[PDB]
Amino acid sequence: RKTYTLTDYLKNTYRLKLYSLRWISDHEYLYKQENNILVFNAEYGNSSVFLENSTFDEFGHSINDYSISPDGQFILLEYNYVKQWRHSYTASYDIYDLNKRQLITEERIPNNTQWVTWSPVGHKLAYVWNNDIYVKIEPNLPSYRITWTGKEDIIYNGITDWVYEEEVFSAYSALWWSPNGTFLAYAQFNDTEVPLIEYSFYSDESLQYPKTVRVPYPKAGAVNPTVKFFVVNTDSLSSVTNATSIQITAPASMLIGDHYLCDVTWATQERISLQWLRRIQNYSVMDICDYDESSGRWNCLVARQHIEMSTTGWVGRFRPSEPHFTLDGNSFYKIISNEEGYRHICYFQIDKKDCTFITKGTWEVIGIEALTSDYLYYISNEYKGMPGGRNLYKIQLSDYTKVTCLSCELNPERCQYYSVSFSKEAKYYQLRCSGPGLPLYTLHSSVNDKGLRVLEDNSALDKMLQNVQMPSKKLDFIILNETKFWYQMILPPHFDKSKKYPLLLDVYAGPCSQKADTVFRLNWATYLASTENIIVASFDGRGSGYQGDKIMHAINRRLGTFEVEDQIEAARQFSKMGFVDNKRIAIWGWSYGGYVTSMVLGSGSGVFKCGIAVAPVSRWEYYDSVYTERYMGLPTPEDNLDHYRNSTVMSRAENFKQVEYLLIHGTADDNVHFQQSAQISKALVDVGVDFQAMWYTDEDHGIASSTAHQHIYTHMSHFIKQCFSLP
Amino acid sequence: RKTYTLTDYLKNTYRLKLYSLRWISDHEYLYKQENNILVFNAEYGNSSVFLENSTFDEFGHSINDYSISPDGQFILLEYNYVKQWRHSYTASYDIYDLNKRQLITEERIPNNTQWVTWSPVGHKLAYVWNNDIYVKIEPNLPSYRITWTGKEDIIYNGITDWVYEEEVFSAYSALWWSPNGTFLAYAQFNDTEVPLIEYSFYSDESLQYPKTVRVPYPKAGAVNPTVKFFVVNTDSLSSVTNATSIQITAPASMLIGDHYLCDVTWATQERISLQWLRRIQNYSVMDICDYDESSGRWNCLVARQHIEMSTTGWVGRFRPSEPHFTLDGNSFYKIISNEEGYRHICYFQIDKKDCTFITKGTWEVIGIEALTSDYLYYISNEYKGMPGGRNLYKIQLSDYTKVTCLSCELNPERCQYYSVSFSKEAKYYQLRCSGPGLPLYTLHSSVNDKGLRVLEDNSALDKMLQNVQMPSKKLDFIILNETKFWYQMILPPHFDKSKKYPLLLDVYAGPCSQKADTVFRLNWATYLASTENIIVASFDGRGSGYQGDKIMHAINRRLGTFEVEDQIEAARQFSKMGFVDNKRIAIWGWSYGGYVTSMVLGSGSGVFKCGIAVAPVSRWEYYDSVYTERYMGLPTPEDNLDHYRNSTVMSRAENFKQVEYLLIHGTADDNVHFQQSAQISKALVDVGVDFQAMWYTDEDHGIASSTAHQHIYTHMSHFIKQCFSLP
Amino acid sequence: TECDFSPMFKGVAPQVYNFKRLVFSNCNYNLTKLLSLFAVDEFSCNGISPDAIARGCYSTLTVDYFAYPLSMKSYIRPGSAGNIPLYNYKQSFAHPTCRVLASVPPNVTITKPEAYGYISKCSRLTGDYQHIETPLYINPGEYSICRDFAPLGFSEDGQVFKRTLTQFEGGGLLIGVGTRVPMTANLEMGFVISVQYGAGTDSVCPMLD
Ligand SMILES: *[C@@H]1O[C@H](CO)[C@@H](O[C@@H]2O[C@H](CO)[C@@H](O[C@@H]3O[C@H](CO)[C@@H](O)[C@H](O)[C@@H]3O)[C@H](O)[C@H]2NC(C)=O)[C@H](O)[C@H]1NC(C)=O
Ligand SMILES: *[C@@H]1O[C@H](CO)[C@@H](O[C@@H]2O[C@H](CO)[C@@H](O)[C@H](O)[C@H]2NC(C)=O)[C@H](O)[C@H]1NC(C)=O
Ligand SMILES: *[C@@H]1O[C@H](CO)[C@@H](O[C@@H]2O[C@H](CO)[C@@H](O)[C@H](O)[C@H]2NC(C)=O)[C@H](O)[C@H]1NC(C)=O
Ligand SMILES: *[C@@H]1O[C@H](CO)[C@@H](O[C@@H]2O[C@H](CO)[C@@H](O)[C@H](O)[C@H]2NC(C)=O)[C@H](O)[C@H]1NC(C)=O
Ligand SMILES: *[C@@H]1O[C@H](CO)[C@@H](O[C@@H]2O[C@H](CO)[C@@H](O)[C@H](O)[C@H]2NC(C)=O)[C@H](O)[C@H]1NC(C)=O
Ligand SMILES: *[C@@H]1O[C@H](CO)[C@@H](O[C@@H]2O[C@H](CO)[C@@H](O)[C@H](O)[C@H]2NC(C)=O)[C@H](O)[C@H]1NC(C)=O
Ligand SMILES: *[C@@H]1O[C@H](CO)[C@@H](O[C@@H]2O[C@H](CO)[C@@H](O)[C@H](O)[C@H]2NC(C)=O)[C@H](O)[C@H]1NC(C)=O
Ligand SMILES: *[C@@H]1O[C@H](CO)[C@@H](O[C@@H]2O[C@H](CO)[C@@H](O)[C@H](O)[C@H]2NC(C)=O)[C@H](O)[C@H]1NC(C)=O
Ligand SMILES: *[C@@H]1O[C@H](CO)[C@@H](O[C@@H]2O[C@H](CO)[C@@H](O)[C@H](O)[C@H]2NC(C)=O)[C@H](O)[C@H]1NC(C)=O
Ligand SMILES: *[C@@H]1O[C@H](CO)[C@@H](O[C@@H]2O[C@H](CO)[C@@H](O)[C@H](O)[C@H]2NC(C)=O)[C@H](O)[C@H]1NC(C)=O
Ligand SMILES: *[C@@H]1O[C@H](CO)[C@@H](O[C@@H]2O[C@H](CO)[C@@H](O)[C@H](O)[C@H]2NC(C)=O)[C@H](O)[C@H]1NC(C)=O
Ligand SMILES: *[C@@H]1O[C@H](CO)[C@@H](O[C@@H]2O[C@H](CO)[C@@H](O)[C@H](O)[C@H]2NC(C)=O)[C@H](O)[C@H]1NC(C)=O
Ligand SMILES: *[C@@H]1O[C@H](CO)[C@@H](O)[C@H](O)[C@H]1NC(C)=O
Repeated sequence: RKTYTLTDYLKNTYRLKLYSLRWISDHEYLYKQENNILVFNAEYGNSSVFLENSTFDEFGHSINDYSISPDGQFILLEYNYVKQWRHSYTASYDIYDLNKRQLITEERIPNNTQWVTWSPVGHKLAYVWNNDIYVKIEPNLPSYRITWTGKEDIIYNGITDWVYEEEVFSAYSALWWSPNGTFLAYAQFNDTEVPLIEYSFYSDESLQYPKTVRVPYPKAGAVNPTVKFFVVNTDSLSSVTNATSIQITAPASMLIGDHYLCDVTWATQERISLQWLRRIQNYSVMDICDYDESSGRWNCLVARQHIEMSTTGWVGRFRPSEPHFTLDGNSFYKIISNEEGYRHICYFQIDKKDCTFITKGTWEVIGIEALTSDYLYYISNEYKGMPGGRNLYKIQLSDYTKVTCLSCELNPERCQYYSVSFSKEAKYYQLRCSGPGLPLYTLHSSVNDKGLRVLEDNSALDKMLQNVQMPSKKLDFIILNETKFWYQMILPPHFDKSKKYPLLLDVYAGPCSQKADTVFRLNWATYLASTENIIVASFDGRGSGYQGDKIMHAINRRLGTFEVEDQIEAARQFSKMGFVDNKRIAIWGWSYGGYVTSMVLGSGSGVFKCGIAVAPVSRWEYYDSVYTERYMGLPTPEDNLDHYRNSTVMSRAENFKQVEYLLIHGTADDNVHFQQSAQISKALVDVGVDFQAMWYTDEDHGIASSTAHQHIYTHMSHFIKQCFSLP
Repeated sequence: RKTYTLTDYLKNTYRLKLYSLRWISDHEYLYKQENNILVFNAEYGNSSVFLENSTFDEFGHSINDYSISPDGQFILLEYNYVKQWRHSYTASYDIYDLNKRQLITEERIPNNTQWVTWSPVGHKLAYVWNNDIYVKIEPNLPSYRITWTGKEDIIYNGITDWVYEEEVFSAYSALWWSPNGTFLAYAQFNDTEVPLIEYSFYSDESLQYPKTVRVPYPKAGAVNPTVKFFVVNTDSLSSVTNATSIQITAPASMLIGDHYLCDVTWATQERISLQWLRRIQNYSVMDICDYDESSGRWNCLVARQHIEMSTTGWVGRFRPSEPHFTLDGNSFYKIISNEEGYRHICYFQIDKKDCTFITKGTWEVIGIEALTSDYLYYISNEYKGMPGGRNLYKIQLSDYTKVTCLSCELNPERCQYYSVSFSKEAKYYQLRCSGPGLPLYTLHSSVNDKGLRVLEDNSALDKMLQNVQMPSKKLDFIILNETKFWYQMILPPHFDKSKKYPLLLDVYAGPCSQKADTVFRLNWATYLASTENIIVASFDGRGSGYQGDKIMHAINRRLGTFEVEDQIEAARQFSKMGFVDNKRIAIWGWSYGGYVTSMVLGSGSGVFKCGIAVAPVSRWEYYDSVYTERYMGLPTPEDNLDHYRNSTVMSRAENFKQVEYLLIHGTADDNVHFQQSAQISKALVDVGVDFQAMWYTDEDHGIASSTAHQHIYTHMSHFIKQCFSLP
Repeated sequence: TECDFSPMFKGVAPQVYNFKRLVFSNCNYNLTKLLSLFAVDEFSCNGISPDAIARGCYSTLTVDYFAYPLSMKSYIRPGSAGNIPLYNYKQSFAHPTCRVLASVPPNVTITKPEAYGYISKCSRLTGDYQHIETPLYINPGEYSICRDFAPLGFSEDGQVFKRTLTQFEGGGLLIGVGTRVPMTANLEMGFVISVQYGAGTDSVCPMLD
């Protein structure tokens, strides 16, 4: 039959169909069928029309995105959306009064706000404009100003700077409503002393003089931004009185030196929890503070602090886990590594330092999704001992002995990677299977775990794919020393066990990452396997996780040493199956994958014929402070400067002489600056090694613009074709 | 035998030996041998030791260059040379008392001086430091400050800004001593409203943050720098007296709008001639002023002014010609266009407007080299009617019908390209032959044109090259309509006139320029012809010189229309001979040649398979003001904006579907900014056309770094080999 | 002789943590002046009454005065567990006390400092990984060990000062945090008055014939 061509990827002929719902109650959810918003009752499946299909909601501007108030009375509509960072963007907002007929035209939200959020209940609004926080109690009332210190690129009130957005919070928003909606907590970031990275932006062709973009960006060993934390009582706002912000001071053990705020979670209506982290990622602290009605301040008693310390490595996977509090708020559950180096769920009382583990075994609990008074639901990879699987289990609050799986037998062949979205109060939950078979979205009732109905099965996609030569996926393990390590291979269809197939290695190999799992993807590797008949392999090495801390922390303070050797070893063991051609082997990777690809090519093994690095990291002093210092500490002569200088790509530049290298980097990359690729090019030039290069002007780290996406992928495909001599 | 390989080029195995001398008197010159400096008598040839191998002269710093005082009493040593622009650079200077043994220790030239200059007589010193002019009457006395308005990037005293240096003066110096040295004239440039171009510099690997280089650079249609002109009596400065600078005002016809000054020529002491040229380059004014010592003012009547205007196009080749004043200073000869558009010598009295021509013919006078009391010596291309040949002639001042060629008959076969350097008072002159044979340096006496001795013959180089397969060079012309245009071909050794050779078109095709000549060169084309058996062709069409204003100005206000069409037509005409393969024609060029290559590739002719552009020009609105506005006028809607918009490369981007394009650009290019190639790449991506690119970090327009030069040429060689399927 | 109130009227008003103390023995005070130099907002007395300091003779008076915003009137209140008693000023309930929050009139010559301030956290952090917090709480009538980090006041609200403690001090990095409260139109002050009996053979009296 016909195969999956490159154009099929590029033109998205095979569209993955999703079923995204938003619970607005304990038994009803919204869904944008067509572009109108239907409301669905879970128990019967009957549907009605919440918002009618028409240009009436905005009229005159293309509608980008919308948000429904919790009470369903108002709709917030945004247009003129302009993305700036990964999560940073600006747009204009209007409020449509869904209650009777019309838009609200008085006291409209400004034409350049950076972020807008509803209260959890009611219809309050909080937005950020010119780095200042403004609050509207009612959509048709004038706004109340909360902050006055906002200043472009210097002070951020309620909004994150670049580094916190990208590496710490992984989200743009920096304000959190109270459960009842009375308190609004926010963070303020000061970047006065942060050095600015400057790069050229060319913009539209008609621009005569290129402009210089300056971004506050703390590199490894630079002055880090400072962070402060405040809360405001929204119920006390008055027209002729300045807003009052009560400050919450960081714990004493934390603010000795540079420190970061990890995340903030509301416990009860007047109880809050904050996670702080030392700059040297160890000794994380959870603080719990209660509102004092007599004293507007927040008293954080010493006995309610909880400490997290690591020895073999750093704290947490990427960030200390957020606690899930009980209804009363006097106890909670947290994911924490055990004495055997495995992550499990510990039950904490707010006044006790000792945690009682409720799960145990040679596996890791991935996440707590929902908490009731009698059952706790979680995602874990215990099933079949497969690190690349995810399943839903529930445990009784009373007796921890009883553990029941809710997804193990639902569809074993088509599902090993489950995710779940619970309704309010957890009467119902939607299950999403993203495992080996086509993704499947279903709805179930928690009361008696009965399957209710199939929401989305992608049946049309299955019928279309029945005429297409799809590849196969194999997941297995190889034993190195006294430990097994997992790997996956995308095999071309009609895979012959006797023929010699070429092997292309997709490598991210980043710490805590995982490239070998059961997730179904249709991407570039799929086209390679289907049309070009290339076996695409990925391997989990010694910083890869969901597997333990014995494996996870093996690369602590020695980045780029054990992972590279592990990739080399994986290739070597892959060599002796009859399906791998030793002469033609290549390693490609993106970002950190590019760094690993470059270091592997500079290893001198001679196994790999060629390699592609897309925006590779070249010298860890060039990267941002938080990410690098998580694994490497500070680059000072007394602490770790020796390993910083030794682990550069440039120092291995001469080893590139035997291999063919392809380097790609966008000029407007705000994440991995062009400087890294420029330095690699300089080293290769003055060592006299030939190579290929490709720059994409005005493109960011993701190279997500449509045309740039097409061009980069066809260029990489052409390069792979010539290197493997596929034509 | 051995062939001329890439290594032979890039390691410079075959080095050209030259003979550089500097006249200091009527009959003696210095010559730098190995480490010592010798003084040579012209009439007898006997030599003496001027300076010995004083390796201990700085005992710790290497002497880069040296400067001889006119009287020979002092020697100037320069070191710590740091190139800044094409001609601009900074260095440290020391003054050595040559008379017995000693260096000067008290009052020495500063570390960061931008320019240093001897007086024509005596041993006066004039230098520029921190954009300020200082004068030393003696080496061992403190300097007298002459200027006080010096301020970097704003006000330039005594030295040129970027655009004046690059396009107008072709030098950093902007100060001129009187012939007796009694007066010092200089210019002051104001660049307050000149826009700044910013580009990123990455520097050495250890630098964590890239720096931003900012240059005052007037793009097409921007505010040009203003110029003021001053004269100072060098004999009058005292320690207790501020410097007095008499300003010279521009002529009344010039003040109406923006204007340029072309050059300055001392017409005897007391009398000076200055050439101004309006922003629109179609009119120019030479003003002569006499100093009135009895008043101290410059009372220089309008009646002694002269004007030059053009109708077809601009004035001059790049600027109005240099005036050569008689001994008395009452008459002078200039190179100006005649009635039919050829440049010849016209004789001018300071008191009348009409000029009398003394030379005529269908040829061009390239330069006037010397004026005696009875004969005028000039270099012209009249011999053999070849615009690519240069010969020296003399004519009687009384009866100018007597013409004597000084180089026609001395060596017709080996030499057709001569340059000459006369001694003081022009008693002896050195002739330098640059092609088509090996360079030949000879010395002759003016009295009876008797050859004295051969200074350099390069005989050993010829004998050692005799066993190496050198390419051949053919020079000829073709006719299009009633007009002839010249071309040259580098042909592979043992060139077969019948068998099929591939063709590479080397193009610059810039206005007024000439690439078809008789000069012998060892360059990339030599290696390509020697090893890859590739014919390298060059062609001089409109509007190249030096063949009269008919061809010169035919391309006025029409850049990229007649030149590109003529290049395409030339390629088509090249195809029709039996020894060139039409399916295997490539094209490449540099700078303006890059613009030509981009335009021809975007034409859709289909005769070119693939092509390389290094630092190509893409849009004239991006380039500097002077160069473009000379040929295009101002980019304003009423004047020529439509033609500015109709001649951008990006508009032709889609037409690159059929051709393979390699784009190379240095990111630190200050002349052709990286913006230009970045926009080229952005357009090519936005039309989704595949191409190759490769950037060179921190390299300038010339890419003169040894390793960078090696890398760029080997990369281009690999690319052309691949495109042509040679290996 | 008359009681010397002059030190209270010279220089900037002291902060709550850097309060100042005046001990009166063998002197007479003019009540006419004290009635006019201040406008009392609150007179709060424990085991004592104002209508008895103003008409009786005592062996000793002790006045602790500081600058205190009226807005935080009850934070200083006795039996509160707020920052103020923990790190700034704890007045013994057993000591007879008449805590007075008042306001200085415009023409009275008491220099207004910059914005008010109080010590948010004063802690003796110690431990191998610096894990132990071990907060330090001032005993009644005792200045905070965090008094000297910035005696004048706090430059910006939420300020941190870290000073290593030697073994005599107890070891570990002493840590302090300070909070800043905007200054009002009129300087507002707090006073703690204590009367001591049988502490000598001379008395403090109101000026009377
Ligand atoms: C010759 O003329 C120049 C004209 O620039 C004189 O230079 C300028 O002289 C004035 C008056 O002395 C200087 O102003 C002074 O500036 C200093 C700054 O610290 C200030 O403290 C003084 O009160 C006064 O305002 C001015 O700066 C100076 N400009 C430069 C570029 O030096 C020069 O003094 C005259 N005489 C000589 C010594 O030939
Ligand atoms: C689906 O049908 C059920 C009834 O079978 C609807 O439930 C009603 O909801 C309204 C909400 O205002 C209540 O007033 C009624 O009492 C409910 N039951 C009855 C008797 O009708 C449910 O709302 C329907 N859902 C949708 C979205 O259509
Ligand atoms: C947001 O911007 C729009 C323009 O994009 C503003 O609407 C304009 O308002 C002015 C004054 O009434 C009119 O003259 C224009 O014709 C309007 N333009 C459009 C396209 O509607 C709008 O007022 C701005 N709103 C805010 C919140 O500032
Ligand atoms: C939401 O919850 C908060 C916290 O419980 C409520 O605020 C308190 O309400 C109680 C009862 O009215 C008062 O006794 C407390 O003094 C309030 N504390 C403060 C000042 O936060 C709030 O009223 C609840 N209601 C809302 C707004 O949803
Ligand atoms: C952001 O940081 C700057 C620098 O820390 C703060 O400005 C300084 O504040 C200190 C007091 O802590 C003064 O001594 C300095 O004179 C101030 N100037 C600078 C630039 O150093 C600024 O207050 C901070 N802003 C916020 C809102 O936190
Ligand atoms: C709330 O406080 C802010 C502090 O910035 C006040 O804004 C300033 O007010 C003063 C006058 O008191 C002006 O001179 C400044 O120009 C204002 N600055 C800004 C950033 O606007 C604001 O007026 C206060 N609002 C009140 C009194 O409710
Ligand atoms: C947590 O990180 C700290 C640094 O903030 C570690 O401190 C080390 O302390 C010992 C004391 O003997 C020193 O020898 C080390 O040099 C310190 N290391 C660094 C990175 O400075 C502390 O041990 C860490 N805790 C762990 C890993 O359990
Ligand atoms: C070359 O030789 C001539 C002599 O043949 C030199 O000229 C003489 O120079 C000396 C001084 O050194 C005078 O005293 C003589 O009167 C000169 N004689 C003549 C004939 O001019 C000349 O200097 C020598 N030149 C060099 C550079 O060696
Ligand atoms: C300057 O140095 C050069 C060497 O670089 C000397 O030249 C050599 O001189 C000796 C003795 O005459 C000859 O045997 C050599 O053949 C010369 N060249 C070489 C290859 O070394 C020169 O003599 C020195 N001159 C002075 C003035 O000291
Ligand atoms: C140019 O710079 C050099 C330094 O690079 C100066 O030389 C120094 O002079 C000082 C003072 O006499 C000495 O202490 C240093 O040891 C010298 N260093 C070197 C490398 O020689 C020099 O004086 C400067 N010259 C001028 C003209 O300013
Ligand atoms: C260069 O030109 C600028 C004009 O931009 C001159 O600056 C002006 O100076 C005069 C006299 O001081 C002022 O009245 C103008 O307001 C200034 N204009 C601006 C916008 O700066 C500058 O002085 C000139 N420099 C020289 C010495 O030629
Ligand atoms: C020099 O150039 C200018 C600008 O091109 C000429 O001025 C224009 O000439 C054209 C043709 O004669 C007229 O149509 C315009 O009205 C003129 N004015 C403008 C727009 O500048 C000028 O005539 C030229 N002079 C010479 C000596 O040829
Ligand atoms: C909304 O659009 C759908 C088609 O996408 C159409 O069937 C429906 O009738 C529309 N509703 C309206 C116009 O009310």
